[PDB]
Amino acid sequence: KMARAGLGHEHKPVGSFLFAGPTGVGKTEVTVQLSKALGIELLRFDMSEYMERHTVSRLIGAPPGYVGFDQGGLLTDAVIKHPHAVLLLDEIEKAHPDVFNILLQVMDNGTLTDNNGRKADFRNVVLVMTTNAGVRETERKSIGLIHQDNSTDAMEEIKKIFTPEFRNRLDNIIWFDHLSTDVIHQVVDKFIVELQVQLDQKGVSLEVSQEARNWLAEKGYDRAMGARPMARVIQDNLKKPLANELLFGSLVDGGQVTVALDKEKNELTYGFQSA
Amino acid sequence: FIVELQVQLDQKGVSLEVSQEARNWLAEKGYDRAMGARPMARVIQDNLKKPLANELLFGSLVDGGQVTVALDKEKNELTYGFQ
Amino acid sequence: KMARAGLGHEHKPVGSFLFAGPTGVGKTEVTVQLSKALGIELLRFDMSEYMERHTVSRLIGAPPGYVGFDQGGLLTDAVIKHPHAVLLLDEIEKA
Amino acid sequence: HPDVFNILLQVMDNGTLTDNNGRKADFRNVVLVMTTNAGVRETERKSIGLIHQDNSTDAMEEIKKIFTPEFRNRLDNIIWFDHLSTDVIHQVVDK
Amino acid sequence: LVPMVIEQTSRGERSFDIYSRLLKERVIFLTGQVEDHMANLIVAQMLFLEAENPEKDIYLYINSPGGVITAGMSIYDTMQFIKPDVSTICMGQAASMGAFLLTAGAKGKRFCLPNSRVMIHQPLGGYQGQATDIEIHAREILKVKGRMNELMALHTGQSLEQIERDTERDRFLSAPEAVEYGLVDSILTHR
Amino acid sequence: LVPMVIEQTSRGERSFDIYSRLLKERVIFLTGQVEDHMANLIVAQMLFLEAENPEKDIYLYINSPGGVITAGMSIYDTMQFIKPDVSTICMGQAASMGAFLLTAGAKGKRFCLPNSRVMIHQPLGGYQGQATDIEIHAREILKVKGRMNELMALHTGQSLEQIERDTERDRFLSAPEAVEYGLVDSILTHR
Amino acid sequence: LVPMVIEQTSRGERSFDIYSRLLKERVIFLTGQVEDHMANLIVAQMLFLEAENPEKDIYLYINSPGGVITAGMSIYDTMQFIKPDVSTICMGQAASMGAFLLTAGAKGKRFCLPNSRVMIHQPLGGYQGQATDIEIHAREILKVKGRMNELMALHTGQSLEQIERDTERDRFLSAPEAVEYGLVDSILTH
Amino acid sequence: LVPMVIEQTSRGERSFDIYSRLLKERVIFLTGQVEDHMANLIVAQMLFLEAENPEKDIYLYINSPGGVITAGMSIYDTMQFIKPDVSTICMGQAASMGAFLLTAGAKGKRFCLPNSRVMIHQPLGGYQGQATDIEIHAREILKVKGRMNELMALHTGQSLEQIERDTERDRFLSAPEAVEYGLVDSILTHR
Ligand SMILES: Nc1ncnc2c1ncn2[C@@H]1O[C@H](COP(=O)(O)OP(=O)(O)OP(O)(O)=S)[C@@H](O)[C@H]1O
Repeated sequence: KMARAGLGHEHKPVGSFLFAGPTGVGKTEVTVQLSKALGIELLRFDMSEYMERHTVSRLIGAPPGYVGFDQGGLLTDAVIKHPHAVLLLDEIEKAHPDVFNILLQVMDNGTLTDNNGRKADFRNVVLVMTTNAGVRETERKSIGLIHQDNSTDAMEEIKKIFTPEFRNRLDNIIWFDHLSTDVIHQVVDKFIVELQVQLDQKGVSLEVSQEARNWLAEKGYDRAMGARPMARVIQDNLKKPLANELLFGSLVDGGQVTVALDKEKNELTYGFQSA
Repeated sequence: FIVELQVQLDQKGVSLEVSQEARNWLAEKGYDRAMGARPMARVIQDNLKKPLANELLFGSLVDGGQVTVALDKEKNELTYGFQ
Repeated sequence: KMARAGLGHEHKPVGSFLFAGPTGVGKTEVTVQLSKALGIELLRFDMSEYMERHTVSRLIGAPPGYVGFDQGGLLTDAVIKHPHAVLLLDEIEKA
Repeated sequence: HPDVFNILLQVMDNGTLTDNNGRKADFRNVVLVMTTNAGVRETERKSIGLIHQDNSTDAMEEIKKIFTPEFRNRLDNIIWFDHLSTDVIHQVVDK
Repeated sequence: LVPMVIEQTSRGERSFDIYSRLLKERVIFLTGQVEDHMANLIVAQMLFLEAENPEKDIYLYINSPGGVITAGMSIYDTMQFIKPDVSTICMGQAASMGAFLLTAGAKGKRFCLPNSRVMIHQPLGGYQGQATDIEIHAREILKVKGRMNELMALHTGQSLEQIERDTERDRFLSAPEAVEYGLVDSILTHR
Repeated sequence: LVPMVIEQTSRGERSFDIYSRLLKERVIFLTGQVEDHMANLIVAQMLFLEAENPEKDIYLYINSPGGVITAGMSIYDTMQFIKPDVSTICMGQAASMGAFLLTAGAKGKRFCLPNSRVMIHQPLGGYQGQATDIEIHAREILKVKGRMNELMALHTGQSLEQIERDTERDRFLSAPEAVEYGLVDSILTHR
Repeated sequence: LVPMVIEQTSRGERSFDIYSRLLKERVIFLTGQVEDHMANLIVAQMLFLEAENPEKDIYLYINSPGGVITAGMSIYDTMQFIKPDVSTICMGQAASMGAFLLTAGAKGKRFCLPNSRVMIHQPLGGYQGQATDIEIHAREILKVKGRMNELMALHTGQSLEQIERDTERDRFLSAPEAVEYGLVDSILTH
Repeated sequence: LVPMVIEQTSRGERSFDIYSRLLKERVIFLTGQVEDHMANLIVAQMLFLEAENPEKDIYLYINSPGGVITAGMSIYDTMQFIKPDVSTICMGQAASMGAFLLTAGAKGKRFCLPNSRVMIHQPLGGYQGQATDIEIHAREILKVKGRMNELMALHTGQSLEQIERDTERDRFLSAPEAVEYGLVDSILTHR
């Protein structure tokens, strides 16, 4: 909102954002929606690969070829290609401290200089970061005869992992609240709905019991991994059994499918009708 | 610093008046012996620029072009009047 | 003033000065407040980044037959590009 | 080099690739498979004790580091291979 | 000697003593006869933990076979003014000072193991000197015994007369008996 | 002096003591007479190992001549509490307390060296004081004797009545005889 | 052995002893019989803290069972000399010399734990030798006795005659009772 | 156990013991009975400081109850020999040897705490054996007493006869009296 009003230094970047918590906390969702709402191309660079001298050179260097002079800095040229594009960074804790220092430079002056001589302006790009320090500490159990909760404040982790100047230049520390069980139940419905629409084209109709959605939710979703395992859990559980029948069996024609669980054995029971 | 902020607002069309007592309060918090005058830029940035920007886009500032800065003795926090 | 008057060093820089004082007292601002007044370019290098032996090669460039030969030295490129400018070195002690 | 992963990434997502001639290749019909030797690494050395202790390698630790995350996520399943059992080895003898 | 233990951190590998790593997890070990020298170390550990994270609770194991009356109160006094709850899981054995420290733990956090033995006897001290000095000393040391019963009564919840009768002579209580008397609570023993 | 051993870690060379390096492999040495201070180290070692990897099993090499019963109980109580199976490999000698810990190990993981010798006897304790104090103090000794027989008999599997007669006097059991008695599952004659 | 507690700093992690870590927070711990070497350690710690931050107050935990009278005076004089107020905290038994350091603490910040006890007694020592030598030594301890009572009375504010009466005979004072005497300003609620 | 303290430098943090950190500021500490080993350390500290900065003054804190005269002579010789002016501050108490070193401080920089006590007396050295040996030893001790009295007279400024009368027997002296006597220039005043 500050940038739109215009009561700010021109060189200072449009916005500074931060994200904390487990992997898959809607960093892609909010960023994609934010980019869509602002009509700016979404540009995402992953710090997870920047863990070696060759890889860290990629920000301002040209890994594809030394002979190649047009590409220059891959991260830098991305800003040049799209002036308004948002820059999404993830798992920055992994990256070396020296790489993180260059980020501080651009944040202060709002400009960068490539090795080839190109100059990039950060006045038109918003920079957001994602951190997953919380999962590592909380999962660990205290070394005691009686265990204790090891959850820690996200802000505490940002302070230790990053230098004080980074927080000072940063406008504010933003901590995203953790996922809720109600959202996970809705997420399960969305995947089934996605699978449902895909089956309707082939002519197969799938019906899922409300209890079945809850059953997958407990085992699938994980606190440390967020909603990432639930997605994978829905694919193997539902696509694999029907797949055999679709090629040969009752579901070759008609496509009548029913999904239910048995409380006694606590296992999903699949009913196939030739129809 | 207030002159710089006032000059920036003047171009936008808003006039800012800061109480003399308010300037003294900002000086003590912004200036630190070990850090010298380094935090004064951040204090002025967060405290004054952020609230004014909200009204500039929509509020009293967009319609009236007037703003004022005051200090609350009981709360020891700056109070801004928008007109 | 002596440099313009013709009494400046023939081969040395116009002036070499070291500012030792508390941080935030205006040492850095004198450098950026003199370039604007003089209307000349400002060259600023972060000495803190150059905290290891390998970093010095960045300013002068890597020798022939190495990855960095293609990329010119940061300091040499900046001064050649801007012969008349103000060179600002901050946190020199950490260098 | 990792450059190839970009070609595989484009091939996997788009399902087509363009060469210098510019002809379009159909990758939908072809099935792409790869073999990596990262899994060969194992802790052969036994525990320092009177009784040996089994050692389990971290799941896909080397595979995760060597390959990029976006490329790895695109892969449907990172299939693993377990060490051949003694009973299984007997079957191989017959072959 | 203390074996070194490696704790993995994002910054890198770090080495700590076995006692040091446990302290990092708010675990304090009380061993041997209580004394001013050892008590100060326990007090120092408690103060450090409070400043590090007052929200998280502290733990204090008790394996002492006795101690000094003055030294034990210093540990007890520290627990009162520090916000973190000082859990008291007795290990192996307890005594006059150990039991006082063991029961001193916050209600619901105090615990004891099955084979641990909790001995509770009245404080005993010996002094010699002038008749006038002994008389004043005798009343004051006796006052400390009364103070222990009053403090013991609060945690145990029994009347000062009951504790005085039980503590008049040396008493040995089994772990189930100790739980019934209010000194400690049973461990969860679930994994 | 304890020798230093180097670990060929990929990140960097790690310097360790002979005991520390073995501790990293879940190996603990119960060497010397049982005591409050030495027992505390074993308890700290077990806690660290359990937290690091509760799935893996812990090993205990007992080469001690026995000692204070109360200190040993801490090791016994912690051995069962922690999830990792506490393997007990008697080496050289096993006294009454050392033997008690040997049986405490998880069933199927107790072993004795071919020439290891075990010894089991009743706890020896004495008290001096007023007649009333000796009676109550003596009563706890007999009560503890019953407790050791009950716990020892459970792991060993021998009847309670047989344990009392055998425990009355010193009983030296050779390594093969220990397997017959039930103290250890088998003997590690060779690899 | 003493545990080693790491510190968190922007540059990195530094390992410190439990005593050294508390010293970083202007916390000093006093324990054991007072000695020349022990007293010098406390004096050195106080001087270092004063130089680090004169404005920030220092804290002292006294659990002394008594010791050399002369050694204790060094701590008292250093405490008075240093600008920061010393918040003496009686966490355990305090003898005549230990109690004097507690009273020596700057007024308004003295504290005593509820269950801790403070014993005050006259300085006592024994010298053997010629009749002339004992008299010289007797005068010194007699002179020192007046000095201790006078200085203790000044900090506490109690009458010098009254404190001398209590000091000559061994006496114990509870933490609530000590507040009435004026040795400590108030007890710590929590 | 001596606590460590960190001093900030441009390069980074530097860890030094409390004694060494104060030694960096030219503050030497004298403690305990004087002896050859402790005296060797004191003179070593003085020589190191002289090379670092000859102009700056050295501060010796004397808190010794007396020691061997021979070791003290080394400290006295070094203090006078070094160009830096040594400022001797009597902490707690100063005995015959401690007072002698305190008086040896450069004029204008000697101080005594208000509660410090200075005691001066003749040497107590003695020898036993054959009459011939005692006679030679007896002659030597008088020379040290005469030399010590003459040296004390020079710094204090009193006459040789006066010093002999004061040192014939133990003469305990108060801190304010020392200023009048001339041992120290003036008392240190608290803020
Ligand atoms: N005499 C002065 N008059 C006006 N502003 C001053 C004066 N002295 C210092 N400042 C201000 O102090 C702030 C920092 O001074 P610098 O010397 O630039 O220190 P610095 O550590 O480089 O600061 P940063 O860049 O804000 S971290 C700037 O806002 C200066 O304008």
